[PDB]
Amino acid sequence: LPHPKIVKKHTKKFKRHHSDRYHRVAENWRKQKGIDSVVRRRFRGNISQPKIGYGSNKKTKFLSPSGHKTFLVANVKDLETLTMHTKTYAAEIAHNISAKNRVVILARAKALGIKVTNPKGRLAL
Amino acid sequence: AEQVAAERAARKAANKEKRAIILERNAAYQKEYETAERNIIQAKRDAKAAGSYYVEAQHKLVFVVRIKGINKIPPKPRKVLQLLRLTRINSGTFVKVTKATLELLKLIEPYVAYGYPSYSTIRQLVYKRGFGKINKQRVPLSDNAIIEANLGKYGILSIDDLIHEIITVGPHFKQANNFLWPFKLSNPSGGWGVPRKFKHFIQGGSFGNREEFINKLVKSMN
Amino acid sequence: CRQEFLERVKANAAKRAEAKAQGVAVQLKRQPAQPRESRIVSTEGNVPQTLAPVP
Amino acid sequence: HRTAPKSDNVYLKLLVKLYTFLARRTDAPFNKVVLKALFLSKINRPPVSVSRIARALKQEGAANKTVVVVGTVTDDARIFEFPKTTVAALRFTAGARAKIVKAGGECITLDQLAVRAPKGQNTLILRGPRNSRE
Amino acid sequence: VLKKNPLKNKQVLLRLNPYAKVFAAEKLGSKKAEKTGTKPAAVFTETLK
RNA sequence: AAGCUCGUAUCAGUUUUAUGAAUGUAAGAAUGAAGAGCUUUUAGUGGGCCAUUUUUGGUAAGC
RNA sequence: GGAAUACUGCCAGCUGGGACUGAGGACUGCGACGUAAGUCAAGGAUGCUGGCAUAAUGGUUAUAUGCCGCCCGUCUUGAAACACGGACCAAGGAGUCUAACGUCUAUGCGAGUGUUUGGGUGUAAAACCCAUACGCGUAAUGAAAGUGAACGUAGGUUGGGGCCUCGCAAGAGGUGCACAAUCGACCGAUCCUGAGGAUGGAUUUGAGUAAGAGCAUAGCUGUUGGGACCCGAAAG
RNA sequence: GAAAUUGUUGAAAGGGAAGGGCAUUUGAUCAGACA
Repeated sequence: LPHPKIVKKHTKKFKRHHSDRYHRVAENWRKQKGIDSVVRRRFRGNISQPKIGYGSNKKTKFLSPSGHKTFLVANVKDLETLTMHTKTYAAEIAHNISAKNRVVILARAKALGIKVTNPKGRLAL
Repeated sequence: AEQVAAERAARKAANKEKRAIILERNAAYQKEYETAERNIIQAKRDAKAAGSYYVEAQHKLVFVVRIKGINKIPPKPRKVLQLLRLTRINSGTFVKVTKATLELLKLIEPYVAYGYPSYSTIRQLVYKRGFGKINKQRVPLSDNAIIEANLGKYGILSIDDLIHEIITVGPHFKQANNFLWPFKLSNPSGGWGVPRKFKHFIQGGSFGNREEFINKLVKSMN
Repeated sequence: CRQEFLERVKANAAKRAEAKAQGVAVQLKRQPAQPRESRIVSTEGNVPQTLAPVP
Repeated sequence: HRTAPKSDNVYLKLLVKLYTFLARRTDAPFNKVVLKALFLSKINRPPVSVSRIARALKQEGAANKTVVVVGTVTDDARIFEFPKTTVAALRFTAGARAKIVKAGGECITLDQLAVRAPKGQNTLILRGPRNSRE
Repeated sequence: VLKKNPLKNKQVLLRLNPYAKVFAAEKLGSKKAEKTGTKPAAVFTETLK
């Protein structure tokens, strides 16, 4: 489906301050609550923070590079929901679905023309 | 259904009629400006021929451009700049010259560069940086119907009628000027000329009255 | 303090009666001091005499 | 000023939905006051007794008017004779419903009123005593 | 949807101000004027020097 | 934050004119603004350091 | 004497080069040209053409290079600074529950309201029914004894969302809800009038009557008491 | 059968600090579209 070119604004990950220094501090983002932090007062040369200016374009939000919204699917009955919306959404076979059932979902999605984002998942020969 | 082309054609006839009225008004304004400046020239020549001196009619219109930032300003002038709608730096407005307005200018001299505008500058300001306050909502001009819809109450019906009310400071100057959203000018194209901006224009700076060189200044800012 | 207001309202009462008793362009509002109009000033007797810091 | 009511009642949401349509379209100052009154709280809409409606019909040149209450209509024991009119409200207390029907008149909803008076014609809006309570 | 400036883009210049056609036709900015012979008097010349 | 009014002519760290012994009033002066008033109640807050301009005292000089 | 030109200012004068940008998505509008049909640079980019079709985009990543970049937390104060905590990792680890009273909101019923002390019943700590009372409210005032809220269409005047009649509209008038101010009628205790305490006279009191508004449950939450945000004290 | 912490193997860097941000080269590695 016709979509605009995707502009991300911030490709990088917003890592927590001193997450790379200490091992006990996770890389998962937290705001520096302290009043004397040079990160909170956004000094020159300090890490960039998540703020609403970095918001992605609404017409190209949640879209994979192919211009498709990813949609998790467990089985045939849930895949059959995207019959009408083939160029908007693309199927994502859930991680816990067995190798026996993935071949069922892939064949059925080929028949209805619904795109699967992850083939080759549990498809060893 | 009917009305598909009938009301359309009648509307087009009304458009043509309204346009023709604007045309003859513009021709009348053009001839007015031309004969006015010719009268100033000829009266000057006649004064020299008589061995006399002709003073010009004192200017009744200034354009004021903010020169300084928002900070380290005393409140006495800081209130004045809000009253002349000079909210940010390089924002410009037209001011009618009275005794009441001239002292307002004297309070804010270190913070603005003002002078007397020509027709050419006002024409270029309104054509390029022309924006209207329609209930709020800084509307771009682009169409004469947009001017007439708001200011048809005060006669004005096109873009040049509005310019006419600005330069020939008229009975409805307040409404045309306040209708015009304060002009948002870029920094001057050729630079400011001076090394230090915050000296008086007479002593190698930018601020204060420059009287005629505001035309050179604002046309580069535009 | 408001010594001028009552007097100018009395003047407004005089100029409203004058408004009704004439084909009128009213103008009861005070207009601030205007820019000076153009005039041809003649130098026939009154010659433009020079000066300088001589001193 | 309020966008969506604090109420979780789906039927009150439907009446709000109905009067948002009528208040923006019909440009009559009836619907704007009615739709304003539905956004109010419980303490801000005190109940209108059947006694106050009785007063509003004793009112001069206000006999055959359709009375509108946007709160709830409550029963009263102090009155003995009640006129024959149509009362529109959200809820009627079982006693007041009985009293209005026994007198001969009708007790209608607010959407029923919206069909009968879309521009809010021949109507009268009563609100209950506020600063009387603390 | 977008602000077309007059001065450049002559089409929107003609959208506003229908006189622009006539102004351009007669030239009306490069308009010549008739000359007179009103010579300055002796007083003005002597006081200039 | 909540309710009730008017969304206005309710006004403004501003100028003018007039009234007065850099401050005082009024305006059917200017310019600017659509965030106005009235109840009800609910957090936090109750230090100062530096500099400029007036002004009174000071002295080797600072002050 | 007759010219040129500089400087200054205007042209809705013409003609090149360079950069960044292309947002929107059937049609509406304003225009221009055209004898008209039609066209257009006029309500935001289309037309043509080529290489690749994978590591060539790009990403992640280790490093190199140019430029930037104090060590966090706490606690002080007007500041900075000291000072105090911090060898590293995992897991644990601090505004919780309840009682009482209160605001706001939601919900049920409404001059009433609350089943769950109990009883009946039950597919059994669930759910579903309920007699008698009780609680708070529907009446207050006074120290108590005691007395106890309509002269009027529940009152006059001043405003007042709405609605109604006229208005081709603006506007005028009638009606006036809630509510706000002021002058009154009744209840209560408070003195003259002398009918013993009568008819009438004037205020003071009240979180009064003046045609009720509350009761109950739930949620956010506040105050106070509990170990009461978590760890620590010179002990009797 | 995590991390701290250590060994081996492979890559890389290292003239009185290191880790961090913007941008790119280089080396490593990876995603679709061509169903």
